[PDB]
Amino acid sequence: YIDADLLREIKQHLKQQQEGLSHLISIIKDDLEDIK
Amino acid sequence: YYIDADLLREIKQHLKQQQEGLSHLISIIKDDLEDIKLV
Amino acid sequence: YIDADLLREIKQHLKQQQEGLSHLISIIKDDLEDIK
Amino acid sequence: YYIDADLLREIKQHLKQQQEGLSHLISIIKDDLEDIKLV
Amino acid sequence: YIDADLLREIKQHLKQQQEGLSHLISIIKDDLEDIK
Amino acid sequence: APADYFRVLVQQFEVQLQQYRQQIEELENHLATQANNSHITPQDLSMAMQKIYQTFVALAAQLQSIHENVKVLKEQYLSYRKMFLG
Amino acid sequence: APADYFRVLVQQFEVQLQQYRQQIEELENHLATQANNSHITPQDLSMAMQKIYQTFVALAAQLQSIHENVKVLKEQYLSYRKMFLG
Repeated sequence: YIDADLLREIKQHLKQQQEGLSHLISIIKDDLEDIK
Repeated sequence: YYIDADLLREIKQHLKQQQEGLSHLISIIKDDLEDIKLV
Repeated sequence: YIDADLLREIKQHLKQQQEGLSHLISIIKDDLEDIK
Repeated sequence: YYIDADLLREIKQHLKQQQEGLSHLISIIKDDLEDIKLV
Repeated sequence: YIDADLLREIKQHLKQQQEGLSHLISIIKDDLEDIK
Repeated sequence: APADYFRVLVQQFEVQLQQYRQQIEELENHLATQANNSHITPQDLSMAMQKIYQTFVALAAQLQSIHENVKVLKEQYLSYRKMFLG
Repeated sequence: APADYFRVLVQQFEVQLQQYRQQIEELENHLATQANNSHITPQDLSMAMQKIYQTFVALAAQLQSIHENVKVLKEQYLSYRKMFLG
């Protein structure tokens, strides 16, 4: 039906993926701009 | 930047299972409606 | 800041809006098709 | 089909208030950062 | 004279008795047939 | 009237359908390429994967109860047939 | 390290931003015309209006605490200045 282990794995994997503050900030800046 | 070429594969797999899940339920429902016309 | 009465009003209004079963069904049919 | 030409207006108004809300907070934050450079 | 508790009991008992849809239907079918 | 009850279950179903539909298409686009993937973070996908799985679960529930509802139409239609047509 | 705490508040903020952004654009398109509005129901918009207001509330909270955080940077920067520069 639905594989629990996989969704878990997918969760774990994305969490372990890391944030490039520089990149993060650039996304936020464009997000704020694209709205306000 | 982006995510693993295989992390992509994992998610794509998960979504597929979700799809197969819903389609199976639709299938069953269709058998019910078809069997109604047959009974 | 945020007008409570309005969101309420918007809620009430949409709820009072009515469903054309014919229309409803056609949307569902195209939704199921666009996916499965 | 669709919704009232004024029900649309109501929602559009609501969304605008939400926008004004968030912008006001951003404003304040910017004053804080600017005042930091000034102090 | 007349025992109230008993008629009550008799009511309760019959209500708790249950219907076998299969059986129900067969009675109706023979009822309709025996008339129309 | 059952037409007021029906319209409701049908209506909720249509909302989870539209819900799921939007989300899935949304997530498809974000993973369509690395160019579009760069405008999102691995914590956004994580968010979406949840939003999506939640709809799936609710949608799967609605399909299930729709199945049970059709099972009931058949039982009652079958019963009526035995009463009036046999 | 504060770089692990910072990255987090920043990251959550970025998710509510993306969240809200998607939803709003989504809802814009649905109300862009009657042609697109016909593919949706007044119970879907009702759903979206909720999803959107929920993000707004969470986003407004994040902007608020960001404000309080900047207030703290200033207080401490001001204190250090009085200690070392006066």
